[PDB]
Amino acid sequence: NHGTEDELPNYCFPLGGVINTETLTKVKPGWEKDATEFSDKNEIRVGNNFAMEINLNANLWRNFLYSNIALYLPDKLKYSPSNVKISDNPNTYDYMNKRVVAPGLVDCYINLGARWSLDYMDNVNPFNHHRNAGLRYRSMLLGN
Amino acid sequence: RVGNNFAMEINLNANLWRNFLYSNIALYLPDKLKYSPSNVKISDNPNTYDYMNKRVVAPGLVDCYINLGARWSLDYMDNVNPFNHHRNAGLRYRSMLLGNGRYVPFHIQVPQKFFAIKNLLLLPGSYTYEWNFRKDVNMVLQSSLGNDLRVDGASIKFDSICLYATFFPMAHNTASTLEAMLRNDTNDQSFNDYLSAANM
Amino acid sequence: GSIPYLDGTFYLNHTFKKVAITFDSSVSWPGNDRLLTPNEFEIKRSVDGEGYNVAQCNMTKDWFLVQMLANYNIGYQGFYIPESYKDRMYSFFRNFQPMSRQVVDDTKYKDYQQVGILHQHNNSGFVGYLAPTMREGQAYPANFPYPLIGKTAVDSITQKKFLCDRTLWRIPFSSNFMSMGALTDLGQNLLYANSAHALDMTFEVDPMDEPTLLYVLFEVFDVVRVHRPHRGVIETVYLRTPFSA
Amino acid sequence: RVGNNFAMEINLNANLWRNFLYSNIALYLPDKLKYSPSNVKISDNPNTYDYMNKRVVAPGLVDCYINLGARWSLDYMDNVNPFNHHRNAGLRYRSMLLGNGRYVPFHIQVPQKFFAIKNLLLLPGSYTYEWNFRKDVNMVLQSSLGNDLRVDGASIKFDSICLYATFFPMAHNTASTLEAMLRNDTNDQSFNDYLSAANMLYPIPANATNVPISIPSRNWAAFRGWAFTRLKTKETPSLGSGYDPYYTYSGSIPYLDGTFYLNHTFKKVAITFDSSVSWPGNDRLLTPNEFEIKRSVDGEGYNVAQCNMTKDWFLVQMLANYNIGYQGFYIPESYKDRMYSFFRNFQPMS
Amino acid sequence: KTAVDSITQKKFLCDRTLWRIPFSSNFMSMGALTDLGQNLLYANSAHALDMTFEVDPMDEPTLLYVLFEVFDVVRVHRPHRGVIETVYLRTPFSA
Amino acid sequence: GYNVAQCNMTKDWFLVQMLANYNIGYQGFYIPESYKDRMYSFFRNFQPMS
Amino acid sequence: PQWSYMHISGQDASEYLSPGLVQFARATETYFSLNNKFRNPTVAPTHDVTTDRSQRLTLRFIPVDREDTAYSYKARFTLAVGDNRVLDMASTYFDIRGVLDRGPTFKPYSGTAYNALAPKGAPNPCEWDETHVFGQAPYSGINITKEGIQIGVTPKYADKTFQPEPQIGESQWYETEINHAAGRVLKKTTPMKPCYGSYAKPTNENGGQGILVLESQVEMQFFSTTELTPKVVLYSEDVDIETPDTHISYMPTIKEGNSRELMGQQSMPNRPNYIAFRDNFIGLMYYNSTGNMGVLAGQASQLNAVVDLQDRNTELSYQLLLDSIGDRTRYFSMWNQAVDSYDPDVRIIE
Amino acid sequence: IRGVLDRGPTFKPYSGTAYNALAPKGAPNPCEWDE
Amino acid sequence: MPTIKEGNSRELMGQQSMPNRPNYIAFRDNFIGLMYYNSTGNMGVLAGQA
Repeated sequence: NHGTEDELPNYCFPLGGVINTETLTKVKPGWEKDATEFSDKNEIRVGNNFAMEINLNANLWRNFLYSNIALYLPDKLKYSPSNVKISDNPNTYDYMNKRVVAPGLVDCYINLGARWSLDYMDNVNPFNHHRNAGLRYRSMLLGN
Repeated sequence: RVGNNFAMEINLNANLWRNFLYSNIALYLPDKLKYSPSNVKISDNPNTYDYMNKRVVAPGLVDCYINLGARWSLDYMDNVNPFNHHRNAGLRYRSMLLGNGRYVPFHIQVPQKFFAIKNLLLLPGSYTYEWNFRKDVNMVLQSSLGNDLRVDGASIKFDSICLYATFFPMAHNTASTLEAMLRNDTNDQSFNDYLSAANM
Repeated sequence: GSIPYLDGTFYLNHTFKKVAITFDSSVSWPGNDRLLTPNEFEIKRSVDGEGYNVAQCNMTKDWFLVQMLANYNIGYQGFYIPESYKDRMYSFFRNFQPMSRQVVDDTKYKDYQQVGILHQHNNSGFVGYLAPTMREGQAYPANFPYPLIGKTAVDSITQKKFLCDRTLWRIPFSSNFMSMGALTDLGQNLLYANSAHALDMTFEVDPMDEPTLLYVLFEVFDVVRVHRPHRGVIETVYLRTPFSA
Repeated sequence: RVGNNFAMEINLNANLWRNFLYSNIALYLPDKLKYSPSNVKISDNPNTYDYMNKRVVAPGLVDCYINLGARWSLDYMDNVNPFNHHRNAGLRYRSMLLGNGRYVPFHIQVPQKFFAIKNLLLLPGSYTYEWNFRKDVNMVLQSSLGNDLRVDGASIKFDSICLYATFFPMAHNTASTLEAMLRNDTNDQSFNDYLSAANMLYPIPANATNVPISIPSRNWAAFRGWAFTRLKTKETPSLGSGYDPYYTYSGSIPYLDGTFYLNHTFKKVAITFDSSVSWPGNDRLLTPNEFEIKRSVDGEGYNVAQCNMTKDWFLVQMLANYNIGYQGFYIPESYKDRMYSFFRNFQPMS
Repeated sequence: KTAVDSITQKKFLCDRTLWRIPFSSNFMSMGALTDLGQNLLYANSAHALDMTFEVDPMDEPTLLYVLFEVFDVVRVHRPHRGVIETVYLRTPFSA
Repeated sequence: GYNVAQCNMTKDWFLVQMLANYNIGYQGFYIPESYKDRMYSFFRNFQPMS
Repeated sequence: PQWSYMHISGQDASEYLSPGLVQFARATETYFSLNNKFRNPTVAPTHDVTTDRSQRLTLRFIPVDREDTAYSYKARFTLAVGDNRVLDMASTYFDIRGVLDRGPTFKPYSGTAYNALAPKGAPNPCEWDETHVFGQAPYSGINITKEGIQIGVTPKYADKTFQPEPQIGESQWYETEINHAAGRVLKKTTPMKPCYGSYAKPTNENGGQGILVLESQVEMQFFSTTELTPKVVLYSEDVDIETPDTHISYMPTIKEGNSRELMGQQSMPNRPNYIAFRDNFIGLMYYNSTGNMGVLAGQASQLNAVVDLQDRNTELSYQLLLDSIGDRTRYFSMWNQAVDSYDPDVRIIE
Repeated sequence: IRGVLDRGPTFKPYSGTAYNALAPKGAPNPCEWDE
Repeated sequence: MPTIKEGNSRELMGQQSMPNRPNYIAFRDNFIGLMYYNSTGNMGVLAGQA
């Protein structure tokens, strides 16, 4: 976990560049109105544009940790979903798929700055994983 | 809702490229291109972490469009030591071998490198073997920023030192025969230093 | 940080321009009209000398041939990539990195304006000004950089350079620069057997705005012979030659 | 604020995957799947950059969900030259060696490739050495889109040409002794061309499938065998020509550079000497009169290796390339399985 | 659970290489000058050859490229200062 | 004190594994030649961590 | 004496050690190796290999003749091999300089150089007739008079040729009600283009882009609410607006000239297109062409030692030879030796 | 050799922050001030 | 940092935070620097005890 290269803020912006415009009227020199020349309803944004902010690199790291580690944590750390029927047989796909794991168990900040396998995962078979490339290839040889 | 949905727009790939250039190149630009922050106290000593961390660099100095379409190192970076960087993978690994915290009890095995003895076959006898070890944190440690660790609070205590040696469990008649051959002057061992240079 | 002298993280080899080697005040080495510039080793040449450059950078033909021969014995029967097991981490060709770029020609591009970082705008409205801080400003056509492609590409100039990190530059004392035994042919020559000689070397380097050091390794035999004549006795004879201590 | 904060939602990984598929696959789809833009002028000449750049492709043709869970090349792209792409790293590097701008003064060293002289040890004498050099931008340059650079404004001036030669500083007595040995006829040098082939090209008109060829009666002593592939005529300059006025393409040229990519379009080949002696004959092959390369569904029993390649073809390719096939099939030693070898390039898919 | 009825398609790519049919009695490499190349059958007579390829149809003109593999050799004689003479032999398919 | 290689493996075990796999341990510890250190070999798979 | 004793010269260890130690060491190498404890000398020959006479390593030859056609040139040299020399032709090459123009379709990157973070359909601030203004004023000043926006201090006003600068804006995220705002705007006489991909050359050393006609034509435009002091000054200017590396992906109207509808146009970057010389400089020299045949001949002696054929393929033979003896994944700039390749995950979608 | 090392307060073996990394970088915590 | 001023204020709501630069600290490759070489005042010893 060498953390994330998030020094620069990352923003999304409105489709037109700007959205919270003021309606304004052209004036001339003491000051008086204009018309037949310039329109009397111009749309001008005063200040910076409307923006929202997302940490891209932290999100990508979070998603990688959740998909490849949190979801594979031993079942004793998971819990059964609320208001959802789940199989009674832990050997089933339905059980493995519906058991819920909290993302904060392997979050962005897990053993930050360390090279460290989780004690919870040391004794879990690492080959039983969607990133087993030999098994993915053998699955793909048959088709999709 | 009448019409299309409300949406905002972000260039993902341009942002990821921008972040990579800022983190790994802009922040490592020579200090003469940086400036000191406004309304923030900063160290007066450029060798410190606080100075290196708080000096500000403009992202437009190495932006998305820097020498676009080229394979080109920045002239500003050619003479900056490239190994002093958080993407030095050997140094990252060595840092991670100790752990992720500032406080580390350590336990290491240190090899003998002097060419006249590092491959010597030493015959029966009792020998004095003594060596001298450094304590200066700027020599015994390495940082990726290269800050002066003497002023920046690192320290180290060497608590114990043992000498280990491993012996092939040689048949005793063979060992004594070998020893006798190796004590004759025609069978003196010899070694050349690898670098083989006088260094100025 | 890293300490190149001890660890081999060399990264300033491209700052060398040339070296002239002279024995006894006036005997140029190698002399013998061997090199295209025969009195010195020219490492790189600027624009004015580009005819003698090679490999699409500003390194000279002569220097490339001496480096290839010193490292791999390649240069008299064609240039090719060395076998990977001969081209190690700190070897010449593994580290050789020629590069080129164009840039606006500030004398021929009639419309040239020297616009500095304080006044460049590109992504105004969407990035912070001079800092990695909050977006600010307004959307506007960019004023920078100059386009070097398309139908309105600006007049441009080309720059060429190289990096060659990790390795040391090498000039072997061997009559064809090739490795033909550790104890070289010139090292055994009568000329160096019987007399003494003084040596001058003059290096030209690119200027750097801090103190630096020329590190010269004078390559010799650095040898020890070890005698163990009796239980718990170890004796050693050292010989470094030349440059005996 | 009462409640949760105002938030908008974006699938990052799906977007990154979408962008990769659009940039590297959708935009390279055959032009018959594209359409011309509305309210925008476009060139009438499909060989131009302007046409290639402005033709529109729908992203849903290669979207996130394209053959999901499969390892599968698109049938639309199998017969499109894969080397003509911005992810050709050799071509990107060669472009970057010159710089990032359209205007480049250049300085290059060009090697001699003709087998009879490229390794010759030339003895004392004075010799005329003359060579001829091309100027056609479609031959001397290469582009990743393969647009016609004759119409698209590239040009080149060759200002100076010098010949360089390097000499081992040989001891003079040794050099004269060597020269004298090498002037005797028993010590003549000799060289074989590496490819060692007479090269022919036969036309395959569009949509044709049957390609018969004939070699007239001649002597075959010392014949080593046959090698073959398929080329686009649009990608193959006329042989031997000073200048080909109908060559309107600047991509990779497989005939010259080895970027072959149409080998999977072969079904079979039948070889016959003297009108009716099938070769190899001798009941050697599972279909004994021809070499069947691939079989469709109806012949799947004789297919192998989880694709539609036949057992027989796989065995001939393995034996021809590596001498493997009579004492089991296995992966060849990597040093025998080079860049242009059969097994390194073999890619079965379903 | 509601997967649609499906069919399977299989194919291969094999870029970069040439397809190879060696003139050798077991297809193996046992010397450059092959066993069949030395056979009496091909030593003393002449023979015509037909080859018939079947290919998948493509909606543009293409070319079959056949390399007929032979010995393509030159021998170089330098008998006097500034004299260089050459004998070429390509066989079979001599020019 | 009897651990090695910056993890909790013992000196003795490391020496037996190195000798069993590569014949390394009486004339110094070093990385084995890669062609001797295969997919299921000791040193290729050894991962000390702290 | 001392070199022999220190093993700089003289016998190897197998000769100078006692014969029993030698036998014992050879027999036991696989149990406990002793070879690294005894130095062996390596000594270069000192006679009959090289010369100590004056002699160049490399010779350069200038053409004795050059001939040009519109499609080729020919360069003739007199290659001299002096007495007591031999020359390996693999050491020879043509050193060529010249000027290349890759032309206007060369684009060695994906994306745009210009305002890449703008949403692809966001307009620049602009003006059109139906006169209407769509714009932004991000600069906060002390006051506005008919002199324009005040920027500090006797009052000091924006230098209209570059101030307010579009890169500069308020420093904090929270709403602040700016009483006196300024920004720049494009006049209706500048064509409307999306922000993304927009560039206009600077016309002053302070980054402004106003067209000079030489004095500035920047005109101030004053604005207030619809209910008296101006709240906004806009600095309107024409700039030489270009889209050097993008094109329009949505063009709302056939109609010409600025309009409200044109604010809806969207910009897409142009396709990348690397242009270069070819791998191993294929195509620069003619081979296998009877009309453009190379020459190597004794100068006295008239008869060309090069004989080539149209059905030989010299370029492809070199490609195959290089793959057979070296690792084509490695690059060498000197011969433009950088093999064409493709992204395996582009050719076969996984 | 065994001993104790203190890498000191400038050791930081990662990029980014451990703490509220997904917050916008100028978003305040909920807070109170006087005017 | 919007103000020189000290203590909480509406303006302080505008401040922005950036992560600190990474800085790995370790022993050196091959533990370079721990043992003295090539130093006449700190010279190593190997000698018969007698």
